[PDB]
Amino acid sequence: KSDFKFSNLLGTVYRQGNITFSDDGKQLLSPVGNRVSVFDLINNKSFTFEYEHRKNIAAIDLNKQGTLLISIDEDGRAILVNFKARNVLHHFNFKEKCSAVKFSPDGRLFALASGRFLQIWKTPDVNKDRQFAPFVRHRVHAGHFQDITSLTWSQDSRFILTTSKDLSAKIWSVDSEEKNLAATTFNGHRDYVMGAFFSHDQEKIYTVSKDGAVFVWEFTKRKYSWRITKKHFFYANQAKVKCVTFHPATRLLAVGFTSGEFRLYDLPDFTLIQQLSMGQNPVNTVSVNQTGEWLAFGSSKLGQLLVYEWQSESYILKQQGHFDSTNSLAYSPDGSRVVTASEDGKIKVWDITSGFCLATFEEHTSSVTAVQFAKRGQVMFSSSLDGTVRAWDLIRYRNFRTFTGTERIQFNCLAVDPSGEVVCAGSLDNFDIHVWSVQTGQLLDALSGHEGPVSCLSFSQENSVLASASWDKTIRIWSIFGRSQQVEPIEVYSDVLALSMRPDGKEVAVSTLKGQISIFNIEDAKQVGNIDCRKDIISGRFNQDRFTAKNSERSKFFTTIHYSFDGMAIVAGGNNNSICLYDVPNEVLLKRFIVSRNMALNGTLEFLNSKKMTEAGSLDLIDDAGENSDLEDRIDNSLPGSQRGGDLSTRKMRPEVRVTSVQFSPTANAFAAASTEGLLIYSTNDTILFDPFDLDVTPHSTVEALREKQFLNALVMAFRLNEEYLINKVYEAIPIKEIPLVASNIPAIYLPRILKFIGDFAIESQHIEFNLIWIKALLSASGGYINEHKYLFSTAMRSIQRFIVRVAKEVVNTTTDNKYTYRFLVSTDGSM
Amino acid sequence: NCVQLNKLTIVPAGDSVAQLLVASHSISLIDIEEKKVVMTFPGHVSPVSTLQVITNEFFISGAEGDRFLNVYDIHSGMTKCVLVAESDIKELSHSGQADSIAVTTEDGSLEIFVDPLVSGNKSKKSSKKIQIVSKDG
Amino acid sequence: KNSKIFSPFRIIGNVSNGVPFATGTLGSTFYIVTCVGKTFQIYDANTLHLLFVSEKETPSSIVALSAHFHYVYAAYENKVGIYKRGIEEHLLELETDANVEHLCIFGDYLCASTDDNSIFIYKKSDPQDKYPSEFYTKLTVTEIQGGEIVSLQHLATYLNKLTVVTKSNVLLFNVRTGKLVFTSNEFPDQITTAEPAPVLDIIALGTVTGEVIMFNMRKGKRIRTIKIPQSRISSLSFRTDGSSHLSVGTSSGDLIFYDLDRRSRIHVLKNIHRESYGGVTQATFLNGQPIIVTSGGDNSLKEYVFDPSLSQGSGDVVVQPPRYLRSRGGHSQPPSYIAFADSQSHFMLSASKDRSLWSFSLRKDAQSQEMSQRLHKKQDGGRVGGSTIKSKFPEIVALAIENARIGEWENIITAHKDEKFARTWDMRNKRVGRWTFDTTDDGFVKSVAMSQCGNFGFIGSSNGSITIYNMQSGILRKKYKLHKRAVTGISLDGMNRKMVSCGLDGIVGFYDFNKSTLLGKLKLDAPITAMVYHRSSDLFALALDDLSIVVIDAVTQRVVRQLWGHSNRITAFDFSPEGRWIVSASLDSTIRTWDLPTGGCIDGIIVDNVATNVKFSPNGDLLATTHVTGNGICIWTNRAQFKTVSTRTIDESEFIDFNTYTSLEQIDKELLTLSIGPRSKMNTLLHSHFTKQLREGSQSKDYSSLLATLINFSPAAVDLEIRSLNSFEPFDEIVWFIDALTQGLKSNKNFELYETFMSLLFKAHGDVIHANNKNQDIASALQNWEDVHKKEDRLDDLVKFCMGVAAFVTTA
Repeated sequence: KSDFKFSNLLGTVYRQGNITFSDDGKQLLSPVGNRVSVFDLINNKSFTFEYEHRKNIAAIDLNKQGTLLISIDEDGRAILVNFKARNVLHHFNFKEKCSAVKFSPDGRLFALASGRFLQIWKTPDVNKDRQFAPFVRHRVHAGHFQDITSLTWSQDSRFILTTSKDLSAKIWSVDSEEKNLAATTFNGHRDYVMGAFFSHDQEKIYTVSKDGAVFVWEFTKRKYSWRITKKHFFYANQAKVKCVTFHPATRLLAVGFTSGEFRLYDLPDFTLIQQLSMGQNPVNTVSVNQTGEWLAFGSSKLGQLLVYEWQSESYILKQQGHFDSTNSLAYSPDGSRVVTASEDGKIKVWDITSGFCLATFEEHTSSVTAVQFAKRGQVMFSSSLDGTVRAWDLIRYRNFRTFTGTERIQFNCLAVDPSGEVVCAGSLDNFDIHVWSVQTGQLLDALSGHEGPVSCLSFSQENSVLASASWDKTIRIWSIFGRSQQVEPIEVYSDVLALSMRPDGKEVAVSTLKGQISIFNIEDAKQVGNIDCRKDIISGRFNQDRFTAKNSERSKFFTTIHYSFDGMAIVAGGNNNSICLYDVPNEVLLKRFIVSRNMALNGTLEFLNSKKMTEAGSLDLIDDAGENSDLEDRIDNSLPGSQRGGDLSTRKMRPEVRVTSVQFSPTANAFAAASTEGLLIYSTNDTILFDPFDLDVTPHSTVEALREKQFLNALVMAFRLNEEYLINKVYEAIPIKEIPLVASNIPAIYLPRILKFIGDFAIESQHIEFNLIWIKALLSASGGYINEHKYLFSTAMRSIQRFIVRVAKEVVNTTTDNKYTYRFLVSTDGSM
Repeated sequence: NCVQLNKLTIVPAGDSVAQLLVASHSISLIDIEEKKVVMTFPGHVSPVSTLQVITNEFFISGAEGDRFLNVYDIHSGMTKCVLVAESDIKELSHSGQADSIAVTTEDGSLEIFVDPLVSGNKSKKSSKKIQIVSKDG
Repeated sequence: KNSKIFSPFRIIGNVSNGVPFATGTLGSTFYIVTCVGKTFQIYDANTLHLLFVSEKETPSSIVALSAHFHYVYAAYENKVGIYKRGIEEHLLELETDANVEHLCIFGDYLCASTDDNSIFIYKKSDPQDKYPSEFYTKLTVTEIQGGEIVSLQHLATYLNKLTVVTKSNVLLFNVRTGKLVFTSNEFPDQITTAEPAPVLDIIALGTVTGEVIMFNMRKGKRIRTIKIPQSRISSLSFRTDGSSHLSVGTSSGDLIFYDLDRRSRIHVLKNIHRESYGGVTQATFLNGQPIIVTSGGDNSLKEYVFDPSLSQGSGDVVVQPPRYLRSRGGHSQPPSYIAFADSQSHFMLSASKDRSLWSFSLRKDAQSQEMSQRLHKKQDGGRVGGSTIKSKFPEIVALAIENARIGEWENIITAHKDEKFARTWDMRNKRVGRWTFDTTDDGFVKSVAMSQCGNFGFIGSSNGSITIYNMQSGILRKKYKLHKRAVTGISLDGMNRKMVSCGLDGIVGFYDFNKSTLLGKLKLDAPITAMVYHRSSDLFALALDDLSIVVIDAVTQRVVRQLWGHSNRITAFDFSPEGRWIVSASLDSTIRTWDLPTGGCIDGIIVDNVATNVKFSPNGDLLATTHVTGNGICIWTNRAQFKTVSTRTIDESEFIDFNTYTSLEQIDKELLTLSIGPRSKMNTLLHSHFTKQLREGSQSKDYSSLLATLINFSPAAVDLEIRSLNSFEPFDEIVWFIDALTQGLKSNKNFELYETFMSLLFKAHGDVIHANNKNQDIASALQNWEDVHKKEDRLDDLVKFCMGVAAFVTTA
């Protein structure tokens, strides 16, 4: 009820770095602002890892088999992640800016393109325990003149070639005794060689440069070595390459041009399959599978991802998020639905497990600000600075009726009665609470009495009276029913905003400018008690701040407050790095949460590093966009004083760490907050962290573990084999004294398998008590996994309660029958 | 491999006074002739205060400022049992043949320990507590 | 001895130990290789950043350290490690059982001496090769040649000449041949330290007297001498920077600096390293730089520089004294109490008998910084109480820290040795803060903990009073009196509502914190030595003198679990991050690990050392032990966060072909089982040689023969078998068959069937027993029926429980 852990980050589908699929084409790895998201395409689910990076990610790969994940910052922070286990194994620091990490197809060793250096390291072992210094640098190849921009292995591990912004594209081996076999360099291009490749046969070499050129290198005659047999030019006129991949087993080039165009070729032939305009915005990364039938693009001009097939004209996902523009967030009464609004207008509909915008609504023209659900999560509304509140349903996914005012006025916040007629909106301009009927587009009442803006509004779940927040430091509670049209002010003394009611509707959380949240009675007028937030808020000092965070007034209030589903807790969130969980009656915060730990995010750090405070100025506040190799990144369009305006590049600043919208789940007390980075999910759904067991097996290994007394691990080694002789060996082998010791430590992966094995075998078995202890220990062990996914165990549990009643409770009814006949026949008397 | 040693008692083995007991938070029965540490029992966390051999099999190790006497088995190399005073053990004496042990406690108390090697039972509480207090109080 | 849940990662918090460290160069720059027991460390000299650690703990402690350019040569017991980058590339195990004393590197050779007064020679397999692997020979020093081998050096421009110095004299060898090319005469003092020289032919020797001898070999003569009054020399070094300067390191901690041209000492440093821990253990000028790196046995490694000379006209005469430069220190004594400071497992507080805190950083070994003990100027104005010879704070027995309001006031409370109060410290300012918190009943502080709101520190006396001081102004709030013995562990709940305390009276007191009432008072058996609380899950654990940790629920106001199982005084113990486990360590050299939902010791680590403090990280990753010897903090990776391990009760015992399997009939005798085959027999039955065999089982008073064919009797024939029971007066075959059934349920197999036979008795002779109710013969056997019968409600307690849980879990 207190312990909330990070579960999943949603959206902002690409910022910076390399995109990769796994061994299988299911798992797609993308960078987020500092995290890695994994999108599984067929089993449509999304995931983002529990950790974050310290700067923006500029390099990424995963293992051959999907065991290790390497994320590397812009600076060269490297993070070793147990990819199957989602836990961080090692933080190494590469001291140079690297651009490419690629594992071996062997999986034995990976390599790194940092500067003009190639660093080739051995892989750390996953089944081995975590060590202090796991990484062993095998070799370092520094035969390059400028920064090495692209890098590949062969399909054998024994050949690696890298390419730089220097003209060179150079092959070596892993091992130096394989140096003499092939160790040479390629030149003769015009420009940045942006990608050089082996073919699927290791005899043809493809080298692609920025100018639009490919050479077909081949170890051929006029001993004799390595001529160009042909060149290939796509003849892009002013456009030039940004990114290039090559799928070798089908001989396919994916190109990304500066003009947002992209081409496909068949490389011994060099024949144009199709040209797609991905957009105005260039492909910043291309990717193929080992199957080579999906392609993955990312535009870091927009922040979009695109999985599209080359052979069939068909996308998989065309996802386009919006940074700094996650305005509203909305839990449904159902715990399966989530609504995110935006300043661009898009209002997306997410599942919490499968993190996909299932729906969107791109019909608002301006910023959408406040969204509440009503009537069992059927209808869902959207007040806007677009001058309207547009209604939305979750069955037809359509606009119902765009409630309008007179003078086309923007609307600050939205409140919906559960009785689905009454929708109130407060305005940032007009400061009159407009009440719309849902059935009639006319306004029901123009509630007047706000001097300065109406900040926020909510109704009770109980009496459905509304509480609006002035900027005149004064709550106005309106009771519009019983034909009174009656009002009451509550004077606060400092400037309130972000109002939030208890579900009982007799107490209200208020956030003043002091940070002090107050709780107000509604059946009476006085203040109940007030909890302080100006002390326990993590605020950040910007690099351009000229005052320390201890006496900074940047973010020590709260831009959103929410009551818990008992009404006994509150999660509040503001323009800070800090999200807070106060207890309502005990009146002291339970836990304080970071939203994001990113140096490029501005107000993350409490204390700035004094090595960056130079003579006159920061060390980071110097304009470094003027040194980019590309003209477009050297172009500055930043208008000076734009605060949360349209695009990212036009702040002329780092993005502030701010969290706009905060809500609780009804069911499992999970709270989600749409941040600057995107929607974050904290939950109490603990042990959804997926945990592989006993990773590489014989039947002898589990049976030797029976001889080795390693009985839970022997059960795992049996259940990976799935032969019922072994399961009845290992099942009756463990003693009773460690049955609940075993069953609480069973993963959820074999949970329907073990529940079905118990549910089937125990029906015909004499070990009724022994099976019964297993079902007791399992249902007391991990019944919560059957609380969430009921249809997952529905076949197994059916057999289980077949065994409980027909097989076991028949024996019990026999027992109680003979018992009660004993009690009668020994407690009563005779005759004669 | 004994860089700190502040307590010593020699064993009543007979005319052979070899294999004596040295201790500072960690005890070694060490031979005189073969110049080697023979038996090593972990003492206490604190520097050891009292180091008393009772019998042919059992000896008391005492910690400075701690409330726990440990009765160690000589040849078994493990603790036979523990005694625990009401407060910090300040001084120690024992009877002839492991009958009853006098613990002067640091708070000011006398804990007696009756048949300390008798038959869980491994935690041995203070049997008797002899305090001394004036007439007026 | 091996752990399954945790594993050793590194011993955090150590810089050196006193073993003479080695210096090396990469190109222009310098690295330093020091020893910590069985693990060596490498440093840049220009920042004292940690560069490498050993890939393995060595099986015995490293005795010697030498270092060439990329290869660091460690030397433990019989074997010598050739390490590149802290990784064992080549172990060279010497052909004695003698212990390796000293070591040196020159040419294509390696030379290492043992304590059998014999040096071993190890050639490279080629000059093309880089590390020496070929075993050349063993030469020795007999007692006409020299004494005990103090050092092996190679003075430069000496072709295959090995300079072996003893306490007596100096020898020179051709290690290609193996011939003693020269023996020096005895110096009359006991030579203790050698050092080569940037001049030719000279070896500097610092003896057991305060005497340093410059000694030639081409002369064979002691060219100059240098005296020291009453100090035992430990290290010698030469400043090769540009003025001829000599470094004399005592074992009294003092460093003496000479200029041999002016024939004068320059400055003597006092007490740069602790005298009791070896004095100055090794000091060495970095070659061609005015920087001397000093290393003490106080887990400290300092740097000093000569400033360039102020005299423009002179230079060499006017010398600035050496000046403090960067240093990595550790706890000189072993650490008494540790804790995990922050939430993200970045910092650990470690307090020792060195009388100091240290704020170690498990992220980066250089952010590890020693805390200040500098009092704020007292807010009252009247001056404070203490000696003007300001000593360190007395060593600490308890720690307390909450990072809720960090850096707005103090948030570290430390219970110093034998002080009636306890000081407060800012974690952020790395310095003891303004308030000190008293007992106010004239007893010692014996346990402290702080409020999670960061506004209260709780202080428990030796006389029982618990004061609640405020972290705002240092003011007290309430002084609770429940215990008349000592308090020994305090906590608050995570909501700051209900506060617990454990005492040396055997009392755990439940008080409210918002309210002021004593809510509950649980009396446990032994007095209670410590208290650990889990804020996320509202439990609290305690060690007592009953060698066993009781975990007490704070809601249900009673014991939830007690782990018996230890063998000695339980030193430290800790919950998990999530309350699933408790790590305990006791004086029994065991560190056991406990799964509290069940309550079984699921693994115990046997250690060579006694583990004093264990500390589970608030993150689910790290376990910190501190031992009684050893000054660092053993960090342990928690494998459960990575894959898993087994959870068995396996501690006290230490401390196929046909791919098919017939079922076991009965696993243990205590469990109940049914009849092999059809379950439908109950549904059938419920919807003479026989009586002779029943008699022959009755005369045995064991009826195990009857039950066999009783299962195997055809179900319709039993409808005449029980309907002929021969009992009118004696009721024998009634009592014979009923006791046959009760002996049938005794082995618990075919449990349902004897119930069916009992109900078939009621179908057959319920009137024959009923009209003769009160008869003490059949009533005895039915009393025996109830006594055997009353256990098996445990499956009715299983079936109803498991059924309701199944329905409740499927529906909700």
